[PDB]
Amino acid sequence: MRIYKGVIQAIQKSDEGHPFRAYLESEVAISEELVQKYSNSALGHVNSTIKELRRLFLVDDLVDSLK
Repeated sequence: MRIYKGVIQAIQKSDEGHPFRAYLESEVAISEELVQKYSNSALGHVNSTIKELRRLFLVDDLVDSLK
């Protein structure tokens, strides 16, 4: 569950456009490990954002993005 605590990286990173809901979209394919995938798939975060965004809203899993 730490993911939620790990997501803080988004909240604290007020230098990244302070994105919260948009960050949640990516938390889905990351859900497994926040820091590991985050540091490793530094790239995947790019398309996943474009591909998953429109998709996330259709399924509305922003709240459940955490788990």
